[PDB]
Amino acid sequence: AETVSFNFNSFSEGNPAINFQGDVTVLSNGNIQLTNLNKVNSVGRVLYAMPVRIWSSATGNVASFLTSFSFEMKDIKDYDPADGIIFFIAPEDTQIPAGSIGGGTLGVSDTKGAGHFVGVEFDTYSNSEYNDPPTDHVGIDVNSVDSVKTVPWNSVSGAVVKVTVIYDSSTKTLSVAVTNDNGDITTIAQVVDLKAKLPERVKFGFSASGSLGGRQIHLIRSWSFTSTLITT
Amino acid sequence: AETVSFNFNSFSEGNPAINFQGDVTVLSNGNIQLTNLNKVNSVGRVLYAMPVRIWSSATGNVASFLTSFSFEMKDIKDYDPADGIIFFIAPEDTQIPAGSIGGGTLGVSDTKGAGHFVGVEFDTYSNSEYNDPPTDHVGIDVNSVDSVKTVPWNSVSGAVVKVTVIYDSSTKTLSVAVTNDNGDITTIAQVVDLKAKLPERVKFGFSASGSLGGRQIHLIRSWSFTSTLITT
Amino acid sequence: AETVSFNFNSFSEGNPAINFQGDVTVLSNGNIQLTNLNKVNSVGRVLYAMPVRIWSSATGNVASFLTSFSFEMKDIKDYDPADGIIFFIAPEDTQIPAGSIGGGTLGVSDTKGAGHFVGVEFDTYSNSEYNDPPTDHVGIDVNSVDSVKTVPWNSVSGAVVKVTVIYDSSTKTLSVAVTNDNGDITTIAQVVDLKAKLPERVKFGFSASGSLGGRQIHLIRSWSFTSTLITT
Amino acid sequence: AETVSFNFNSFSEGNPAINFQGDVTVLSNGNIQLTNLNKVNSVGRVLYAMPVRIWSSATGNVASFLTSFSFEMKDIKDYDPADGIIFFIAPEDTQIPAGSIGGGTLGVSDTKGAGHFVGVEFDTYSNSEYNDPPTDHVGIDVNSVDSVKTVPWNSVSGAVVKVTVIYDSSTKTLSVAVTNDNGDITTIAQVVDLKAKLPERVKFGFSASGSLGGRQIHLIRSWSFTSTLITT
Ligand SMILES: OC[C@H]1O[C@H](O[C@@H]2[C@@H](O)[C@@H](O)O[C@H](CO)[C@@H]2O)[C@H](O)[C@@H](O)[C@H]1O
Ligand SMILES: OC[C@H]1O[C@H](O[C@@H]2[C@@H](O)[C@H](O)O[C@H](CO)[C@@H]2O)[C@H](O)[C@@H](O)[C@H]1O
Ligand SMILES: OC[C@H]1O[C@H](O[C@@H]2[C@@H](O)[C@H](O)O[C@H](CO)[C@@H]2O)[C@H](O)[C@@H](O)[C@H]1O
Ligand SMILES: OC[C@H]1O[C@H](O[C@@H]2[C@@H](O)[C@H](O)O[C@H](CO)[C@@H]2O)[C@H](O)[C@@H](O)[C@H]1O
Ligand SMILES: [Ca+2]
Ligand SMILES: [Ca+2]
Ligand SMILES: [Ca+2]
Ligand SMILES: [Ca+2]
Ligand SMILES: [Mn+2]
Ligand SMILES: [Mn+2]
Ligand SMILES: [Mn+2]
Ligand SMILES: [Mn+2]
Repeated sequence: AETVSFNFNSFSEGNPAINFQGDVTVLSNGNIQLTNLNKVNSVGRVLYAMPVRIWSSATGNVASFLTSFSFEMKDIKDYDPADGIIFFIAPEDTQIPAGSIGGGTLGVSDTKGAGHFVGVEFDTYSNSEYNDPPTDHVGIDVNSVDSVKTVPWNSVSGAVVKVTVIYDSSTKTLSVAVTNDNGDITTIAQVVDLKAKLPERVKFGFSASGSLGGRQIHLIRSWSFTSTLITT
Repeated sequence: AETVSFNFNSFSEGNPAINFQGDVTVLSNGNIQLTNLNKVNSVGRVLYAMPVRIWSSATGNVASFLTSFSFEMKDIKDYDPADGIIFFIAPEDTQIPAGSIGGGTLGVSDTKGAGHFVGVEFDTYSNSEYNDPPTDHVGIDVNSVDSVKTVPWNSVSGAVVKVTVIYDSSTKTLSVAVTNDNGDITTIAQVVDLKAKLPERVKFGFSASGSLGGRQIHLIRSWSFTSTLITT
Repeated sequence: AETVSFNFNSFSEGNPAINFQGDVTVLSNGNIQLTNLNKVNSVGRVLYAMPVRIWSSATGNVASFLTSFSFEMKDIKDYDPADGIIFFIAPEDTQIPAGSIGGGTLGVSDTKGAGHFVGVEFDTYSNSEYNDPPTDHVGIDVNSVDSVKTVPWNSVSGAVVKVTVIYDSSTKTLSVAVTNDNGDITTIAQVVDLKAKLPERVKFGFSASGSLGGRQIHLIRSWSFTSTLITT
Repeated sequence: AETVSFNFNSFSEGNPAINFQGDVTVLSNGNIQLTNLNKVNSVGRVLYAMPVRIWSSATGNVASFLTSFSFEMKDIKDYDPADGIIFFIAPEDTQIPAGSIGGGTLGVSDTKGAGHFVGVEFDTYSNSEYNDPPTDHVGIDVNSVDSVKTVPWNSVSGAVVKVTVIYDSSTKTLSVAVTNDNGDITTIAQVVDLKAKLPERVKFGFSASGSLGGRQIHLIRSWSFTSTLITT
C-alpha cells in the first residue's frame, strides 16, 4: 500500500519539509507562531511541503489517516483572544485568500466565509456572520468557516493542547479528540467525503488569523501524521 | 464534567487500580501477559478497577472517550498462534464467562460467541463458527465475537502494535486507528450506541485466550485513557 | 513506577470515583458539603473510591505524593463555628468511628481522640480534652486529634482556602502550605513514617464534623492528586 | 506578617519587575529563553527585581514560602542537551560569576562549582568534576553545584514540566515536587537553614547555561510565588 508518515518534535524555517505562508514565523524554541502580534488582520499558515495523495481516480480508493498535534494559544494585552487555529486539508496549490481580512476567516476562507478546504477549527471568538456558537468551540469545516458542526470547548490561555484525529475512509468519518487543561476530553466526529470535496492530491497544514482588535499567540508545537492508501 | 483518566507506562501485580482475572500475569518488565502458555483454553483479563459512567440515566448524556494502548503477540512452538486480544467494555460485574472454552471466544463470550460487551478485537485465527473473515483482522464487536464489522489486518509475531480509539458520544461513533510494524495504519469505525447496549456503569479492559492447540504470547504493554461525561 | 493521579474540579453524587460517608452532600454548584447543619454531632467524610498502595512489602519502597485542594468554612447562626476539616489517609476499610460524637474528633477518632489515620487538620475550635492550642490552627495528626504538631492559623468565614501538600518518601517529610484569602501562606511540616503508621493499601479523603452547639458549613471545592511508587 | 506575592503567566522584555542577566531573552510567546543557542558557554538568568526579606535581624524569624513554576527543555541539532536549569536564591547583588564558563556551573558558580546561593537544580548532564550522579536529576544545592542531595529524574525534550516548592521555616525544610511528562511525580526534600546561608534580603530567580558542545533550549513558562515572614 501507499503510506505517508512523518513527525515533527520541533520546527525550523529553512527546512524544506514545510511551506510557510503569510506572517508565520518559527521561534528559537522550535515553535511555529502563525500570527504576527503587531499586524492588523494578520494571517499565517503552514503546510507539509509534500502533497499527500488521499484518493485515486484509477481505483476510487480513499486513504485513512491518523494524525496528532499539540498547539498553544495565549492571551496578550490589550486585544481580544482571537481568532483561533484551524488544521486543514486543501488543494496542493492552496494559498492565503487574496486580500484576506483574517479574523474569523481563520486565514482559509473569503469574507463570506467560503473556501476550498476541509478542516478542524479551534475557534476562540464568536463571529455571528458565520453562525458561530456563543462560546469557544471545536468545529468540523467543509469549504466554509460556517462549521458543518461544532462542539463547546474552552481555549485556556497558556495551556498546551493535544489533538488526535482519525479519518476512516470506509465510513468517511473524521473523528476528533481534544485535550483540556482541566483534564476532560472533547470529541467531535463527522462524515466527510474527501473524494467529493477535495482533489486526489492535497496538502495538510495549520492556519490562524487575527483582526485589528482580535489578536493572540497561536503556536503549533508538534505534529505526527500517517496516512495509508490501498493501491491497485 | 465527570472524568476518569489514567496512564499506564507499565504494570505491577500489587496495583489495586487494576482487576486481574484468570491466567493474567505481570512480567518483570512491567508487561501484562494475558494467557498461560501451559493451560488448555487459557483466558486472562485485566480491567481498570474504577467503574466508568459512560452514560447517565438522569440526563441521558453519553460520555466520549479517548484511549491508546500498545500490545504484542508472539508465536511459540508448537502451537498455532491464537487466538488474539480484545479491548472491551462490559458491565462492572463482568467476569470471565463461566465454563469458558477460551479459544475464539476471546474470553468475553460463550460457546456460541454471544456475550454482554462491546469491544475491538485483534483476531489472529479464523473461527468459522463465528463467521470470521479468512485472514487476521480487527473487528468491532457488539455482544458477540461474530463482529458487526471487520477489516483485514496482519498480526506480526513479536511486533509492537500501537492502537488509538476515539468514541464520540454525539455520533455514537467508535473509531479505531491501528499502527502496524511496517508503518502503515489500519482503521475501522462503527456506529455503536453504548447507551443502548451497556449499563450506566462499566469497566474497560483487555482479554485474550487460547485453546488446546492454539496458544501464543499476548502482551499488553501500555494504556492511557480519558473519558468525560457531561453532568450537572 | 506505579502512579495514581486524578483531578476533581467539581463533584457529583453519582461519581463512582468517590465514596461518601455520613452526612455528606453535594451542592448544585459541584461543591461537597461534609456536615449536616441540622444534625447533632454531624459527621461527613469523602474518600477517593480507589485504594492507593502507598508502600510495597516486597520492595520496602514508600510512595511520594503531591496533592492540592481548596475548601471553605462559613459560619451560620447561632452555633459556634466548629469543628473543622481534616485531610486524612487511613486503612482502605476506614469508616466513621462507631458511636462517633463528632465535634473535636473531626470524624476520624473516638471519644479519647484516638484512631488509625494520618492527617492534616484545619481546626476551628479549641478542644482542651485534645490539647488543642488556644486559637485556630493547622495540625499534623498521627492516629490522634491530639496533634503531633500545630501552627497558628485563622479560619476566615466564607473564605476560599487553597492547600498544597508534599510527602517526600525518602525523608518521610509531610510538608503543608496553606494559602489564606489575605494572601499570606501558613506552612507546617513533620516527619511521618507512613510505612510504619499505615497499611500498604489506604484511602485518601476529607472529614468534617460538628456537635450540638458547634456547627458550620464545611465545603470541599476541588482536589488534585498524584502519587508515585518506585517499583523495582 | 510581611508577605511577598506575585504571579507570572507570561513574561515581557520591558516589565522592570524582572532583572535580565546574561544571554536571557524573552520570546514573542511570552516565554523566557535563558540561553543563547548560538553562543559558547552561554549563560542567562532572570531575577524577580524586588528583593525579598527572608529573615529578621530583629526577631530571628525566617519566612516560609510556596512557589510554583513551569519550564521546558528541548534538544537541538547537533549539541548535547545541556546543561540544565536551576531555581535559586541569592544575595540581592547577585550577578553571573565573573568569567563564567557556563556548562555545569549552571551560571551560578565558579569553575570549582562554588558560589553564594541556595537552589533547586534540574540537571541534564553528568559533570564528574561536580560529583553529579550518572543520570539526569533534581538536586538541592547550597553554595555549590556539588549538590547536598539529588534524586534521579529524566528531562524529556519538548515536555512542559511543573514544579512546586515549599519551604517550612520552623523545620527549615525545603521540599520539591516535580510533575513529569509520563505522569509520575518526583520529589526531594532537604533541611537547609536559609538564615545561616543567605543574607536578610535576597533575590529569587532562574539560571541556565551551556558550553561549546552542550546546548539546549531552556525555557521558563510561568512562575507563582508567595512568602510570609512572621513579625512579632
Ligand atoms: O474583537 C476581535 C474581533 O474583531 C472583529 O469583530 C468585531 C468587529 O467586526 C466590530 O463588530 O467590533 C467588535 C467590537 O469592537 C469586534 O471587534 C472580527 O470580525 C473578529 O474576527 C474578531 O477578531
Ligand atoms: O488451531 C487453533 C484453533 O483451535 C480451535 O479450533 C480448531 C479448529 O478451527 C480446527 O478446525 O480444528 C482444530 C483441531 O480440532 C481446532 O478445533 C479453537 O477453537 C480456535 O479458536 C483456535 O484456537
Ligand atoms: O461549642 C462547640 C463545641 O461543643 C463541644 O464542646 C463544648 C465545650 O468546649 C464547652 O466548654 O462546653 C460546651 C457545653 O457543654 C461544649 O461541651 C464540642 O466537644 C466541641 O468540639 C465544639 O463543637
Ligand atoms: O558536551 C557538553 C558538556 O561539555 C562539557 O563537558 C565535557 C568537558 O568538560 C570535557 O573536557 O570534554 C567532554 C567531551 O568533549 C565534555 O565536553 C561541559 O563541562 C559540560 O557542562 C557539558 O556542557
Ligand atoms: Ca469565529
Ligand atoms: Ca477468531
Ligand atoms: Ca478542635
Ligand atoms: Ca551537571
Ligand atoms: Mn467557528
Ligand atoms: Mn474475529
Ligand atoms: Mn486540633
Ligand atoms: Mn547536578
